Parts: sequence; structure tokens; C-alpha cells
Amino acid sequence: WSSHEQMLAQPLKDSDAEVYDIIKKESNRQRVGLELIASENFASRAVLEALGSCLNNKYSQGYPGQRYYGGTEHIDELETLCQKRALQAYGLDPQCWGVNVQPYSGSPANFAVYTALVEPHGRIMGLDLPDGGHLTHGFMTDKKKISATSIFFESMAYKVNPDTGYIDYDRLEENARLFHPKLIIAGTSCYSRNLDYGRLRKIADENGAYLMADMAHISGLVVAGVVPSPFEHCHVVTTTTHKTLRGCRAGMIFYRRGVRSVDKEILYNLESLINSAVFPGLQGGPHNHAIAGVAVALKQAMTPEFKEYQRQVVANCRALSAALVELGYKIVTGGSDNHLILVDLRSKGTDGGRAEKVLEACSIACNKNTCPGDKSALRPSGLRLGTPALTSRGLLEKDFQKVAHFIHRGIELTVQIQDDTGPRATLKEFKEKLAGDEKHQRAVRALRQEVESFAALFPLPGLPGF
Amino acid sequence: WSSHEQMLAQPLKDSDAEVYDIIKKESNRQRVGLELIASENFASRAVLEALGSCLNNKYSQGYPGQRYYGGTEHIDELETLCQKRALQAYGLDPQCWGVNVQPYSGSPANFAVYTALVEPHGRIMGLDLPDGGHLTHGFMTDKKKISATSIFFESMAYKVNPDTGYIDYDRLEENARLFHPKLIIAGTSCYSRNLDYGRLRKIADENGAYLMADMAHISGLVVAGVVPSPFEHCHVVTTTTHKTLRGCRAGMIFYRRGVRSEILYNLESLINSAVFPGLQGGPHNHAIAGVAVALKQAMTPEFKEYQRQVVANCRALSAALVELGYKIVTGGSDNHLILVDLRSKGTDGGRAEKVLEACSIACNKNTCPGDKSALRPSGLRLGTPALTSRGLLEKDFQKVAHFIHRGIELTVQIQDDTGPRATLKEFKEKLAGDEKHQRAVRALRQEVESFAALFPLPGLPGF
Amino acid sequence: WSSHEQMLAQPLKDSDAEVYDIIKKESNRQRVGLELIASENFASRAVLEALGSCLNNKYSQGYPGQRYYGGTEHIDELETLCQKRALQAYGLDPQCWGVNVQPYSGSPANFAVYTALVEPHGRIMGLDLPDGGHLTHGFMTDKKKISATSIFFESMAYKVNPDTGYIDYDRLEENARLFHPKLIIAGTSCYSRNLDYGRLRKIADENGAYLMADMAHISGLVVAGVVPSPFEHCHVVTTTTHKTLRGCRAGMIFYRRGVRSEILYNLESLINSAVFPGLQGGPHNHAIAGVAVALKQAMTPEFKEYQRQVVANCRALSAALVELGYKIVTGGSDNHLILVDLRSKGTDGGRAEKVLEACSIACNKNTCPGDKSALRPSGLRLGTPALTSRGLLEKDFQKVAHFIHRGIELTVQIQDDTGPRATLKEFKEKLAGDEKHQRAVRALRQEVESFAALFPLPGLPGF
Amino acid sequence: WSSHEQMLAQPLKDSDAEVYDIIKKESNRQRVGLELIASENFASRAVLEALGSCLNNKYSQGYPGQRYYGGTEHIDELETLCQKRALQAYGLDPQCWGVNVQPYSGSPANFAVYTALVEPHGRIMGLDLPDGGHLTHGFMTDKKKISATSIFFESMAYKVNPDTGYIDYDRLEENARLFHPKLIIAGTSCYSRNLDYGRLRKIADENGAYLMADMAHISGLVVAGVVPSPFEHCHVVTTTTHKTLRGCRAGMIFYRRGVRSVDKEILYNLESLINSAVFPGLQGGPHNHAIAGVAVALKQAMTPEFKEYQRQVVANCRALSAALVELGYKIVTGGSDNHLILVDLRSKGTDGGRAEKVLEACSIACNKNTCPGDKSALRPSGLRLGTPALTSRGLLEKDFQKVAHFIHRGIELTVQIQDDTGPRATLKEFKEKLAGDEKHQRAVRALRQEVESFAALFPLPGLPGF
Ligand SMILES: *Cc1c(COP(=O)(O)O)cnc(C)c1O
Ligand SMILES: *Cc1c(COP(=O)(O)O)cnc(C)c1O
Ligand SMILES: *Cc1c(COP(=O)(O)O)cnc(C)c1O
Ligand SMILES: *Cc1c(COP(=O)(O)O)cnc(C)c1O
Repeated sequence: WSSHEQMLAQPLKDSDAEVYDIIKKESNRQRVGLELIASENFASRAVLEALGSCLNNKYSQGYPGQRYYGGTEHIDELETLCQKRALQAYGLDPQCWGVNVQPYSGSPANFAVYTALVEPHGRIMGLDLPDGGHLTHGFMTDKKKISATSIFFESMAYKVNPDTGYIDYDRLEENARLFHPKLIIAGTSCYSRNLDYGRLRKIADENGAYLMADMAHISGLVVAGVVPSPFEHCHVVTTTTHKTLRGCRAGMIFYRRGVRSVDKEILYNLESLINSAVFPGLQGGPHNHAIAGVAVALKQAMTPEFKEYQRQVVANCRALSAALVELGYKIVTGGSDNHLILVDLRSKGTDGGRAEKVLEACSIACNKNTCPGDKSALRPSGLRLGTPALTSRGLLEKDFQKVAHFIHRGIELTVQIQDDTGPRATLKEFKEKLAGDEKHQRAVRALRQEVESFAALFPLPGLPGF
Repeated sequence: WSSHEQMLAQPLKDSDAEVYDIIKKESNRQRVGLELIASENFASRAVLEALGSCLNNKYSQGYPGQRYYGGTEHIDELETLCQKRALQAYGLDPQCWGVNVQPYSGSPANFAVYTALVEPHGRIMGLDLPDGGHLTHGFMTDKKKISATSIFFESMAYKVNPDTGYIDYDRLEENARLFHPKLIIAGTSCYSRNLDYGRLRKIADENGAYLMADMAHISGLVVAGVVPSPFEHCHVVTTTTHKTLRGCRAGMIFYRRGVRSEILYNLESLINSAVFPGLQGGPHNHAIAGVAVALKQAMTPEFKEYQRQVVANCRALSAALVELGYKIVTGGSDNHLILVDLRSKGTDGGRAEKVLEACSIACNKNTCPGDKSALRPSGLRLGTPALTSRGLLEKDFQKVAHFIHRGIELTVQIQDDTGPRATLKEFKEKLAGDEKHQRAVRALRQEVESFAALFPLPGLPGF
Repeated sequence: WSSHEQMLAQPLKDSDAEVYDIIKKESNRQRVGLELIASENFASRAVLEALGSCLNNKYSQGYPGQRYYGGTEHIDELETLCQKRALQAYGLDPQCWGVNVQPYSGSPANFAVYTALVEPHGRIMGLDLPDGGHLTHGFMTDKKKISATSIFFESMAYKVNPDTGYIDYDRLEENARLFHPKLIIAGTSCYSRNLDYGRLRKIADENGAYLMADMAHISGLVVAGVVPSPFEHCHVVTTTTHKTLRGCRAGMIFYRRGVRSEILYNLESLINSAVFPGLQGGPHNHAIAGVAVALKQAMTPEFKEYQRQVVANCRALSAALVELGYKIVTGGSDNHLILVDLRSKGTDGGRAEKVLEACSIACNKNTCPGDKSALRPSGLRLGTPALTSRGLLEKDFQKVAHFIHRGIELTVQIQDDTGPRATLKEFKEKLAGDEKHQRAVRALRQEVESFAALFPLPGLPGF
Repeated sequence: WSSHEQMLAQPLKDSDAEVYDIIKKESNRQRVGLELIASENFASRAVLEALGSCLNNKYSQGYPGQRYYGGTEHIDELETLCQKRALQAYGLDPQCWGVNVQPYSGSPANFAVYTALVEPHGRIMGLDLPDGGHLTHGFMTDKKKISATSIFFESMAYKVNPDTGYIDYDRLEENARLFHPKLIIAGTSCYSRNLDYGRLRKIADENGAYLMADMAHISGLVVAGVVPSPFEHCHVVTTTTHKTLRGCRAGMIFYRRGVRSVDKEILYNLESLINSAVFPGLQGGPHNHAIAGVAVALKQAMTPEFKEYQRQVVANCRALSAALVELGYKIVTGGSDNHLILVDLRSKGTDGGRAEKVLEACSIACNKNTCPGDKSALRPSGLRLGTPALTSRGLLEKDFQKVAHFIHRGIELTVQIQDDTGPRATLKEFKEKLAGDEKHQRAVRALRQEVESFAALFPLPGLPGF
């Protein structure tokens, strides 16, 4: 009873040794590994410190103008500030753009938008998952609706041309006339090229639909001006605050304000619809500590250092890509305009399914992903590789060329093991063959060692070993 | 780059002076004010430290043993551990109960459950908002569906008896037969009494519906065994991890496993699939560690003692207000809060909350079962969790009751000066634009803040 | 071809002997039986002749002045005329009322209205089936939506007070506030009392809902002014054109025009668009002519007198049964039918309807407000429209009451012989497989049919 | 009060002179006009006599096995008989096919099927309206759902290739994979070619969807074996009972029974779902007089005379088509396989919108319809012409060649008037110019005379001038 007050003041290290130890091991794992998973990054110490603030305590349902409770003087300064920085970072005129900074994450932001502009059973069109689309843009089969987007709304995907790897805008244009979407989504999870927002706006307008961009993956590149901005043609732009923006996990919803079209002119009614959908529609108390973190990240994102960082991200990807091509690997669309590339491993006689597991055992992180061709999702041919994470650690072109070779050594190893299993062997048997065969296990150990020694050469953003 | 590395290692104080200053002022505001808003609390230093961990960086869609990406060895140890502590804290047998610890907050947890068990347009019944219910349990008018629960599903509320302030279980029993709910919700935002879970389970079973408890507000009291547990009769229990549980903001979904009545439970896979890949993306592992830390602290006898104190304080605050002539809805409370009917003093919570706020006494308005209009709620909701975390005891809450009373008297004054009939905007002007009054506020604020500064403020060292 | 032309000019008797024979036997069955099924009637020769017209051949999608195809000069004269007579028959000012005469039947008319005013998942409230409501007003269980109304829309029933047999308007008033209906239905399939349309309009307005009356059963009584008109308080009135109106099978949708409360009515275009191109295709013009013919006949004093006789007969039949010791739900009736609670004789409508059928006395079972099980309805619904069209008067219905009584006694007998507890299939065996009994049936059938043959059978000359 | 009994026995002629007169004028209109509207026909006297039977009186909700009331001995003989004849007429084995004969019309039958197999918001794919599809197969715009099919369900149309006029099965195959239909509809309102049911079954099976044929327009041709049967590949076949089947207005639902697929095999659950949807789902008391009419029509449809009639129907269409082609008219898909043709009037510098009204004034009935090309529905280029109606009146090839010339004289007249109005004149102005200009009005009168004199040469099926 007396120690209750001490309990509240006791550091994590002393209070919960078990959780503390987990964080420590995790921190060390991140340090000695090579992060190539495209959606991964490292938040700055500043951002992380914001999350532990007393901002966790205040309930502030509503918005700066109208909150359900009082005592929000400072919470209001914060959310207002965060909104100012968000618009600023993207060179947006507050008279043409507004922004909601309360979404809990990327998926919640998207859903708030659908709930506001689409409504139950409204039609939505998004990039097909196997072609690089995201779950939240629609995901269903001929017998079931899996994603909440597909469950509560009516979704239909649009594909990429498998012979070029590019989104087939022509086919989408024709299909939109028959499907009658209320909203079209411009955003991807695994696509290395810029999106033709202008074309998509024409198609959207033609069908009277809204054009929503989900820039989650390129949000950081956009700020630095390294890839064309989606704010030029879209009505709404959703995004995560982590990934390439490098903040804590959260989301934001940018929306247009003012005149939409002439004749006499009609206006944008996006603002109130979106805000009401976020609250009291879908969420409760906003997570202010996360809003401060996002704010901090937005300030850092406007610095020339961040600008230079993003140029480096894209340059590294180009270098990594060229080095892999020189090694004989096939890159979808032949290359990239951004931070990632999709490597078609068919060019090496294997698949991303087996490759990702072998590379993981070597402490090289990345993930499998189907290539536009692929006649089966149960054996994706590609590997998605992104440069954001390692670039935040200071890796430059030369470093990524060395990384390309580690990955290659990995693919060679994966091929070795596969040939040692059989043509009709299962992924489970493959994984087991890799775990219980000292022969391959020796190869793994040796490559892991080089991979981790090379990784330890670079700093690990965050708190002092936390 | 030279400076790029340092930008990422730089402290918040130096990196972003503006945000830092805001936190500082906020920290100070919390310190000198008296927090009586029932859903507020103070997270421990340990919990807050977890949020700043490198756990922020890892993407772990899926679940332990079912991850999309590799490299989740430690994230798995964490989520698994968090689940173990969640079941443990509530004395739940892992063969009868399972738990999802990925919800981003209270509302997201509820929605995941509806999406899993109810499905589009499925019927849901919950306590009517004006009678103390929560938005996420249903909120619509005769012309519009406001809450996402009411938009994507078909909701119908059940009311409390305005003459007793208690949920009218009889009427709910009759209406369930006509409405045919697929799910009934047992949980509140402003109700001072224990819920008759057993009765609700009978009604749910009768209609073949699921009984979901939303213990967000009493989750902490439940752990300490200070109020009956909803795990005894419900099929599912959702909850926030903050509020009375005192963790960081997040949510959890407890669900039954095993035999239901041979017929088994299919809750687990439905709920997990709804959370992901259904509604969410990457879980927030730093928040999961925070919840884990909070669950360990919640099993300590200190936490147990804390919760007893919370309820004792509420009883004391309640008695002191009754002695001062205030009317408490249902006459008293079984938990951490009370709904004070200000009609007994000739005013409303709408005007009272603003005057008390100006005096640095935080609380909020809320309609009382009677109330013939939501635009003039008669009550004030007051909770003891926050101040109890600061060490306040019965004697302290009696002093607090007096400050609140001085406040009510002041609100009434600004009311007599405005006339028996005046808008709320007129009242506020008289409050902020009257020598004697703005002066009255200043004087009470001073005493309120001096008394408040006598107690410690949980959290990180010095902001 | 030589014979092809004649095949199309050939009479039914020569063309299809098998179908012809069926009609003949059916015609004879109708002649020698006693029709007491409340929804049955006999269409006049004039009405039937219209159905065989060349009006069958013309496709006229759309409406007068709004046709898809040309060549509708006469179809337009017809539909326009039919609309004029419909409004006229009910004393409706064409500036306050409009009417759609294309519905294929009663159910299609109701559905068109829901589709127009309610829309997918919109809420609808109607009388509970077991309390005398109609399928199309809502029909679902706790596990399944059976009626298309319950499948495409969200329905919730309102009940009658089992102690009085009257619709409990108070409870409906309270439930409407919680359910938030978009449309409330005033109409029944088995209810002997007038509906409190005024009360229902107050409740509808309070919730901003539309009040739709489904007068299918009393449409004829309404025309003759024998029961209060639903056109006084409702916004929409749907109806079958057969039953008590005595036309061919079809339906109509009456809707208000002008000012509702400035706010006007938008019913017309919504309803018309829902019927077409919404739900139907080419209208059945031969049926529209039949309805027109029936509406002209319905405005004659002869029809007026007929309807008075219908209600008088019901009163007489009712009194004779009461004198015989039978219990009538709500004690009596205001219209053409009565619901007889057979519990007062130790049996149920389920067994009674089958025995009476075997005696050539037609009627059907129906649950009484009390009834603790639909698998053993206690009542028998009896209507006087059909026999009244055959000329039966009070004295005749008293004789009919006795035949029915002899029937009930017989059903009870087959019941005593089967034991206080026996399935329905056992009862039927004893009925058809017992010297004394099948013999009892034969004897009563004979008297029933001899008495029935004393009256004329409306329709075409000789089939 | 006394005459009440007389009132019930009074003939229509004496009872309601006004309605009687209308029928008479209508009967005469049908006699002197030339019916080319593809969905029109003339019911036989036998069929019409059935409609006036005492069958109008009996309420029989439910089905032969289970009715809500008793006294259905004969109604049961009737519905049972009608079902037997329906299956028989189409050479269907009652162990593989079942049939519901209670639908009130064509549209109600389709809706009962959607309600049974698709369910609320289920996806449905049908031929696009402007390409010859039917309303009940789906009809919506980018802002509104008009047809009840589009309101209660989620529909998406599939188009015909505008360069060939044929349904583009390839595109439909691709789109079905993205749309995930639960049911695909094979049926048309204005399409002159046979449907590739086999191809559609492959596509349906691929997506696990049901294949429903709506043979309303070719139902009669199918019975006579003049066009391939949809019962060979479809799971369900809906149809009107009038149109080419020549019965009274009603509808039927044919559905498969027995084994569906192997592996071990799964069965068809269509029967109970469809029956329950019709009742107590959507309808109330069946219209027995209409069921007898359908029965009578089904018996007549199995006669060699009917068989010969249908061959004549198709031969006439071929002749009408050739005569119009020789006159320089463009027929969509170049010709027809059935009872109708879609004439593209662009080949004559006018549209079906103006043409249908001029031809109507000349007592030549037909209707406008957009041609696959058409860049606007507000000016459809085609005229749909069917031969069923006139063929029932005995018209043969020579007769249809004369009809082709009357129609041509009509088109020439329509062109004359249009040129007399202006390039940007409205259809309303065109219609008014045709009604208030004695010059054109004289042309109309003269052609009408020839048209009606020639029409009076043939018999008019039905009752003696009724
Ligand atoms: C990652 C990603 C998301 C999901 O973000 P969460 O924060 O995990 O919920 C949504 N959309 C796109 C385009 C993404 O890349
Ligand atoms: C507070 C509360 C919630 C909402 O929690 P959030 O974390 O704000 O999103 C849900 N349900 C009940 C019963 C509550 O008290
Ligand atoms: C009979 C009846 C109906 C149904 O009419 P149908 O013509 O059978 O389709 C609808 N509503 C009420 C109130 C009825 O009595
Ligand atoms: C005509 C037609 C219909 C409509 O029939 P109705 O009886 O008018 O309701 C439905 N489907 C198709 C394919 C048609 O040709």
C-alpha cells in the first residue's frame, strides 16, 4: 500500500525486468541485422521521447474548436501545431488543404475516409493485392470478403499489365465506367513506380468519383520532393506517419478545401465529413503522445538533412537495383523511381517464399511478394527490398552494393537447399530441411556472421541502446 | 551526413523546443489541477518508458506463430507475454479464455468484435447514451446514424428506469424478443452501479445472442476484485487499457474458449481475423509493452490496495456531497464514480462544468435519467481514479467535495445574475466578465491549485 | 399454316380438355362448399370477361404520357380511367391523392412502397404475425429473415395485448422511439377490429415516419363506408383488388399529394419509379381493366348494400357462435371476420380446420394472442364475404354456425378417441380411418353441400 | 340491393360500356396495325378463356405438397400439370430439372432468383442495357441505382464489342475474376444472336458463380428447337410466358436438380431456395387463372403447328433482314439467328428516336434502341424489329418483304421531316413538326392507309373481335 506511490515512480528496468530484457534483446536484434523490409524505419530519439510524455493522460475527444471536456489548452496548442506542420511540410495552402491528425494508424485513416465519403456498400476501386496493392484498398475472393474494406464496402481491384509491371490505366478507365466507383485509390504496398495521378484524376472525375491517394510508402519521399506529389491531383491523401516519414506509428488524413468545380461553382464538403467519421464516428480519445511524436517527425522532415536523407534513399535503391541487375537478377518494371524494388527470383529458379526464410536466417530482413506474372500466390516469385531503414543508418551506394552481394550469397544458398529437397516438396519441408540440416545450417551461420559484422559498423537510431 | 546522424540521436528538448514546451506546460497543468473526470488517470513511469522503446520500429502483422514477416522472435515473446499477463490478471484459465492484445484503443476493440460476431447490418443492443451508455455501443437519431456502430450495424438502445436510475432489465428482456439482437453489450460510460451480468446472460441466451461486456471503466476495479467480474457470465469482454487499469492508451479483447453448452466456441479465430487482416495493420508493439507493464503492476497488492482506496474515496466524496444536500443518481455508487443531479441546486452540469474548469477543478456534464433535454444536462460525473493515484484519501476527498460545492454556489450566482432564463453563452459572459465573479474564480482557483500541489504527479521525472 | 390459324381461334374446351376439366371440377367444388376463408370472394362475370380481352397483348411499360413504346392510345384511356375510378370510389380529391394501378398483387404493391420510401435496410414496423399481422409486414425469427420485407429491410413487430386482443398502441409508441422506424404499417390479416389510424399517425409523425395502411382485407368495407377510412390519417394506402373489393387479383398504391405540413409530399414520383422501372415490367392491362370494372361495381348502391350485409352476417355468425359457447377474440368484430378461440372447446384450429374441410366447410387456423405455441394455434378465422356474395343472410349464417359447431364437436370426438396427448398426424388418421368418424364426416358433408347448392355461384355462365 | 345478384351476372358489355368500348377500340387498333415490336404477340383464344375461369377465386399460398389452406385438390392438379408440361415442352428430365410456375411475370421471376441465390448486396453480372441487356439484369449510373436489381444487389454489366456487335466474352472472363459475381445472367432484350452458354458456364464455374439464363425473348424458339437450348449449360433458366411462347403474361423459374459436381460429389440446393423465395418470400396467393393460361400455352407449344410457326418466325426475320439490307440498311452483327434484328439507321442519316414516332403514326409499330456504337442514349441509332406478332397472323416471307418496303417508305419520310427541322432541333420539336405540319401529315395519312389495308388482310388471334 505504501509502495504504491513508489511503484508509479519506479523505472522500467527495475519495475519490469522481463519486459525490459525483451526491449534490450529487440534493440540488439535491430542493431546486428540488415533491414531491407520496405516499410521499416527507425524513429529518432526526439520522436520516441515525445511518446513517453504526460500527453498520454489527457482525454480530448473532439477537435481544437470543440472538445467534449475542458482543460485542453495545451492539447489544443499541440494538435493545432501538428496540423500546421503537416500542411507546411507538404507545401499546402491552408485555404486549399486541411488535415486530420488523429488516426491511430494507416489502416484506421483509410477506413475513416471510406466511412465518410463512400458509406456502407459504396463502391471502391484499388490496386489488386497480388499486383502490389494494400489490404485496406480491398481484399476479397469469389467466396469471402476478408478486408474490412471489402466487408463493409463493395470493392473491385484494377490490375497492372503483367508484361510491363505498370498499372494498366486504360483497362481501369474502361472498368470504372461499368463498376461506377464512388472512390478510387492511388497508393501501393509494393510498386516501384510513380503513380499517374493526373490520369487517375481524369478517370475519377469522369465517373464523378473521389480520388484518394494512400501515400503511406512514399510520404517521406514526397516531402523531400524526390517523387511527384499526390497533392496536385487528388482530393484526399491518407498516410501513415512512420515508414518513410520516419515518425511513430499513426496516420493522417489530408483533404481539399474550397472550390471543386465551376459550371456557378460547387465546393468541397470533405472536411466536416472526414472529421465526423474519425470522431465521434470511429475513434475515441486521440493519442496525444502519438500526435506530439508525429509533430516532432514533421519538423524533422522539413530539414535539409531529411531532404538529403531522402535523396540518398532513392540513390541507394538505384545502386542496389543496378548491382542486382549486374548479378543477373530481374527487377520488375526493370527498375524503380522510389525506395524499393521487386526482385523476380524466377530469373534464378526459386521463389520469394523460400528466399525470405533463408535470408532471415542470415539476419538479412526482407519479404516475399508476388510478381505480376505469378500463376499462384502460394509460391510468390518476388522479393521486395526497400532502402529506407539502412539509409537511416548511414549506408551509402558502396554499402548497398556490398548488401546486394550478401543477398546474392543468400539466394545462391536458397537455391542450393531447394535443389536438396525435391520438385514437389512443401514450404514446410523446405523450412524444416533448412533448420535440421547441419550442412545448410553451417552455410547460414557463416553468412550471418558476415552480415552482422558489417551491420554493426553502422549506428542504430533511437534511445541510448533502447 | 554529418548532422543527419545527430538529428536522430538528439534529445526532444533540443530538437523541438516548441513541442517540448507544450509537454512542460501540460505537465504543470496536470499538477496544479484537481482531476475528477472519471476516465482520466496517470500512467506510471515504467509504462511510459516502454512507449519510447525500439519496439516502435518493428512491423509484426499477424500473430505469434502466424506472422507475415520474419524477425519477430522478441515481438513474439512480448505479445505472448502480454497475453499471459492479461489472462492471469483476471484469474482466467487459458483453456476457457483467450485474449487479443492488438486493438489500438477502446473503440477499435469494440468495432473488431462487432465486425467478427455481428457482421454488416447485424443487430446490437446497448445502454442508451443519455442513460449512461457509450457512443460505440450505438448512437443514432430518427434521421441519422452517427456512431460507426450505428452506421455499419443496426443498433437499438435499452434504457434505465428514470425513477431508480437502474437499468430496466425487464423492459430489455421484452424488447430483445422483438428486436432479435445478435449481440448485447454490458458496459457503461456514466453508471455508478454493478451490472447484472447473470440477468443479461439469460436474456442473451434466450435470444441466442452473444453477451459482450465493455468493462473499460471498471477494468481496474475488476482486477482488484472490488466489483463483480464480467468474466463469469459474458462470452466476450472488451476493454481500454488506460482509465482505471492505468496503462497507456490501447485495448484488449477477451473471448471464451472451450465448450459453450456438443457445441463449442468459435470466437477466437473470428475475432483475431477481424482485428487482422480485417481492421488493423501493424500492431503498435511499444503500446503492447506498455500494456504488459501495466498488467504486471495491476497484479500487485499495491494496485489492489489502490483500487480499494478508489472505491472508498468515491463513497466518501459521495457522502460529503449528500450531506451538502446534493442528489446522487441511484443514491450512491458501487464503483469509482457518481453522477450528481444538480437540479437539486437549481442549475445544470453544462454551466457547472465550465465554472469548475475555470477553478481548475476538472469534471464533465452528463444527462441524468430524467432530463427532458440533452441541451441542458442536469448532472456532473465525478470519478476518483485520477486523484487517488495521487494519494488523496477520504479526508482529502471531503475537502474536494467542498471545493466543488463552492464551485456550484458560484455557478448558481452567475445564474441568478443572468436571470431564470438565459442562454449558456450569456452565462459564460457573466462568468468571465464580472468583477465580483472572475474574482470569485481566481480566489477559488488559488485554493484548488495550492491544495493540489500538495500531492505527487505520477509520470516521468521532470518535464 | 392450315391448322395453325385454327389452333389460335379454337375454344378451350376443344383445345385443352384436361385443363378445361380441371376448371369444371374446381367450379363445382366452389359451388357445393361453404367458403368461410376470410380472404376469399367471387369475382363477377363482368370482371372475369375483362381478363380474357385483347388487353393481354399490349406492352405498356411506363405510364400514361410516359410510355416506352407507342400505340398506347387505348391502354392510356384504360389506366387513366382505372385511376379515376380508384380515387372516386374512395371519395379522394385528385389534388390530395394519386394512385398507381400497376401492382401485380397485394404483396408486390407493399414491396414497391418499401422500395420507394424505406430503401435497403430501412426500418419498418408492423403487427406481429401471431397477433394477426401479414407476412409482407415483416417476418423473421432470432436466426433467420423469411419474408422479403425482413430480408431486404429491417423489421420489428408490435404486438396486441393478449388480455384484450387489441393492438397495444402504448407499447408501440414507446418502442417506436427506440427502434426509429422509417415506416409504420396499419393493416392486418386476422384482426376483427378497426385500427386507430389517428393514434398511429401521431406515433408516425412523432418519429418522422410514414404511416402506410394495408387495407387489403377491408378495402371493400371501406368503399361502402361500413368501417372508418384509412385515407383520413395515412400517407399511403396499399391494397389488393380482390378479397372484399371483389375484383381480379391485383394491387393498388394510393398516395398523398399536395402539402404535408412549406413542406410538400414527394411520394408520387418515388412510388411510381419503384413500381417501374424499379420492380415490374409490362403492366397486365387485362387485370387493370378487371380492376376498373370492379371499381365501377364497387360504387353502386348494390355493392354498398352488399357490404352492409357482409358485416351484418359476421355479427350474426358471431352471436350464434357465442350463444353456442364459443369464445371470440376481443369478444366480437367490427368487420367481415372473427377469430374463434377453440380453447373454449378443448381443441385447436389446427385439428378443426382439417375436419371442417373434410365436411366441405372451408376456413383456416390462426393463433390467438395468448397461444404459447404456433405449432398448435387455438383459433379459427371465419369471414363472411364469400358466402354473402352468394346471397346468404343472417338466418343462413346461423345455420352455418351450427354446421361449424357440429364440425367442432366432431373434431373433439376424434380427439377424445386419440387421447389427451397425441400428434396431429395421429388425429388425422383417426379421422380418416374410423368407421363411426369417416361416417360422421360423410353425413355432415352431405348436409353442408345440400345447403350450399341452394345458393348461386357468381362467375361465368357454365364451366 | 336486389340487383346485386344481377350485377354479378351481368355481361361486361352491359355492365361496363366504357371499359367494353376501350377493349373494342384496342382490338381494332391491333387488327389494322403492323406489329413489329419484338416482345409483342397474340395469345390464342384457348389461353384467354382460361384467364376468365373460376380459378381466379381460390387462394392457394404454398405449393402442391404444402398449402396454407385446404380445398386445393384441383388447384393442385393444375399447378402440378403446368409443371409437368413446362418440363416436357423443353425436353427436361424431372430428375435433373424442376420448375416454379408461380411468378407473376418476367421481372418477378428474375427477382425471386436473385433473392434466393444472390441475397442482399450479392454481386450480379448482366449484359449492359445499351448493348441490348434488360433492366432486371442491372441498371445504374455513377450516381444512382435505378433497377431493383441494382438497388438491392450489386450489379456490374458486361459489354458487347462495338465493332462486331457480339458479346465480348474475353473481357467478361477477365472482369469476372475481379468483380467476383455470385451470379451471371445469360439473356437479352435486343440481341439478334445465340448466346455462348458453354463459354458462360466455364466463366461462371471458374468464379464459382451460378449461370442464370433469362430466355424471355427466345423461349418459344427454344421449345421448337430453332435456336440452341440454354438448358444444356445453365443452372437456372427464367422466362416470361408471353412474348415468343405466346401465353398470357406470367413467368417461370426452371432450376437444376441432382448432382452438380464431383471431386465425393456435391448437389444442387436450388429447388428449396427458389421456392421459398417465391413464397413466402416475395409473393402471396398465386394467380391460378394465369397458371391455367400458361398450361394451355405450353400444350400448344408442343404441337408441330407451333413448331412450324417458330421456323416461320425465324425465316421471316431472315427475309425481312435481307430485304432491308438490299434496301441499303445496316443490320447489327450483319444479321440474326432469331426473331429480331437491330437496324442501325445511321446508315440513312437518322435515328430510331425519330423513326419510331413516324412509323407509329403510319401504324407500323416498333421501337428505338441504341446500337453498340452510339455515343449517346438520347439519340439511339437503331430500330428493333421482331417477327413473332405478324407471323402469328400468318405473314410469310413475301409479306415481310412488303413490310420491309413500308418501313423503308417510313424511314424516307422520317428523313424528310428531320431535314425540315434543323441540325440542333430537339426530339420535342421534331414530334411537334410532325404533328402540326399538314405537308408531312399528308404523307403519314397516305402511308398509314396502305399499311392498314395490307394489315387487314390477315386474321387477328384472340376472342371473336375481343
Ligand atoms: C503500410 C501501409 C498501410 C498500413 O498502415 P498501418 O499503420 O499499419 O495500419 C496502409 N496503406 C498503405 C498504402 C501502406 O503502405
Ligand atoms: C472510454 C470508453 C471507450 C473508448 O476508449 P478509447 O480508448 O477512447 O478509444 C469505449 N467503451 C467504454 C465503455 C468506455 O468507457
Ligand atoms: C392478402 C393480403 C396481402 C397479399 O395479397 P396478394 O394478392 O396475395 O399477393 C397483403 N397484405 C394484407 C394485409 C392481406 O390481407
Ligand atoms: C421482357 C423481358 C422481361 C420482362 O417481363 P415482364 O413480364 O414484363 O415483367 C425480363 N427479362 C427479359 C430477358 C425480357 O426480354
